[PDB]
Amino acid sequence: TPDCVTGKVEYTKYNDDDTFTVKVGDKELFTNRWNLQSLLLSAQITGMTVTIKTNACHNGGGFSEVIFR
Amino acid sequence: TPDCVTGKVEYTKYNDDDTFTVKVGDKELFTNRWNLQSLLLSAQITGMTVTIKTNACHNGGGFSEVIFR
Amino acid sequence: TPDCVTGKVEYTKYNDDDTFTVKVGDKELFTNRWNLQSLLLSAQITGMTVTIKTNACHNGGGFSEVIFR
Amino acid sequence: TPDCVTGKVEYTKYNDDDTFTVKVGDKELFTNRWNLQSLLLSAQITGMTVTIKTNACHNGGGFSEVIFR
Amino acid sequence: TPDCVTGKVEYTKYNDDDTFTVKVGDKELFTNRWNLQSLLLSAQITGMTVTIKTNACHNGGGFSEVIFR
Amino acid sequence: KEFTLDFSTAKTYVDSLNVIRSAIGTPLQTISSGGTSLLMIDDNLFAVDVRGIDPEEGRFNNLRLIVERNNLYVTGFVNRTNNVFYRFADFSHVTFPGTTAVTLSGDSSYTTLQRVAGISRTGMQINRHSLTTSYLDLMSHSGTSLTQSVARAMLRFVTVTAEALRFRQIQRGFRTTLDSYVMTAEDVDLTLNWGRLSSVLPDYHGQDSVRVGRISFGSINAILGSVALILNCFPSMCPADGRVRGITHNKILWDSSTLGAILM
Repeated sequence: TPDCVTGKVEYTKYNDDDTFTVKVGDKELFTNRWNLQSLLLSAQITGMTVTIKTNACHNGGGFSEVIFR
Repeated sequence: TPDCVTGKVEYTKYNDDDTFTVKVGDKELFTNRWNLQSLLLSAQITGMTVTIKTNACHNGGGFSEVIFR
Repeated sequence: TPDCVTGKVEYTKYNDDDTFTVKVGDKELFTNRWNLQSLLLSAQITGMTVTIKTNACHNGGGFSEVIFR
Repeated sequence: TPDCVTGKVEYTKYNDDDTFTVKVGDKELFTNRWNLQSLLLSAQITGMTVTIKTNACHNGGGFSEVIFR
Repeated sequence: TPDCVTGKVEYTKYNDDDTFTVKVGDKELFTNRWNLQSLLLSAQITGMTVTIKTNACHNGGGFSEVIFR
Repeated sequence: KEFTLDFSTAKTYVDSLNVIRSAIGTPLQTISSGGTSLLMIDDNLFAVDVRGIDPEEGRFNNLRLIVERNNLYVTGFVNRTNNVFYRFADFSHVTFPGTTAVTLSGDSSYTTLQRVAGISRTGMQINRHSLTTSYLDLMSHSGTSLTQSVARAMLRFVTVTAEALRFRQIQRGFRTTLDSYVMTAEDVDLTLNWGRLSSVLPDYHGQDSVRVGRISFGSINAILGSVALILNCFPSMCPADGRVRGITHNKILWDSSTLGAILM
């Protein structure tokens, strides 16, 4: 999957429907994998840089694979 | 859902009925999603500012959406 | 449920019957709610002050409600 | 159960078989309890001293009781 | 299972099929266990040194067993 | 308002580095061993005159890096031959007496500098040679753009000047070449952890150990052999209010941010 945004996690949102929304960079992406939830808050809590990789590279696109550096 | 309250986490409460209660601001809402319990306490511990979203925007009001900032 | 003990966790103990003991104040109660296990170890590690609201407020008591401050 | 070893967790092995060894003291002891392994990796990760009580107190020994300081 | 690579974790990456990738040493190896996902994510966050035993000690190798030192 | 950095010897160098820390920051008797103390910094700018890349000759002397006191930001480099100060795009309004200003097309973040120079700090090598080389590409830069050549050279000087200024561990490993340094990953983690260490360290009260993120100190002496100078808590480099606080448990001091992340 191609690279979408790389950066620090601006804010994370836990949705009504049980999907997780992230803002890393200028994109606001989401995922329905219950596993990225706390991996993604951890990342944000500690200020890691995360690359999110996706074909839906735009506000509302969803994601499955991230790199945590 | 609309925003209800926003602020740092005053204290969290594990209840008898297995729900979790958060006091963000002057409001004291609660939730019935298990995944939130961990998220909410790390948010409390570390000092993030969370924004709760619900129409039960009142004391004893329930909630399922959160913004961790 | 009335308040019953308040303070910072002294020691936590996982027992042979899979229940989790907490010594807060001079009380030494226990609980059998799996989710409380983790959370309490975290409150203990971070030095939070907890209030345990129980009716069986005495050594050997059983609890279910906690307020994390 | 007599306390058997006391100290920090020198190391853990997460095996294939889902058995789980820990080395505290001069002993490599295992446990299969529900959640106990998890609670023990946080004790390792953050540096807690723990005491494992047991009568099978010797390498290869099993344990189900553990105090967390 | 023979040792394959001991060292700190450089990056991790959560793939689409749901397996977690860890890079330690000069190898990138992966795993299907959903529990490691997070202990690996924490080893990375705290600079821990870990050994990875696997019979598939090459890039892309899978592993199931870890020892956190 | 201008200190020197004499790269003649490993002594001339450390001796100068000491001159600047002693000059811009006061100690903390709370953190002290063997008569070394942790110094905490305490706004403005000041020049640092680079000098001694080939002591025999004494030729390479018109480099001067402008530095910002409170955060040790390297706002850019002055060209004593023509007095043009080239500032990074994030310091487009910074100015230094006695110079004209010309704004570079890139900002100072490592993210960018590493992007442009096309190199990663982890593993970066540095010796007398590269530093000489690195001085020439800067000296010969005329223009607006932040090119790959100014990029690679600023990665290097920002490293032996501000990184080494802040960290006793990077000066020590680098000092040697002067009498080829490879910047380890361990040295990189440290640079990334300057602001959380600075929020915690003051809480040091005699705990067995200190852990901030991917960094741990086993004793006071380990805190000293690595960290020389800290922030006092031009955007700030400190983390915000109420957030990062050291939390002590079992004689271990932690930064609340890292414990919050590992406990869920």
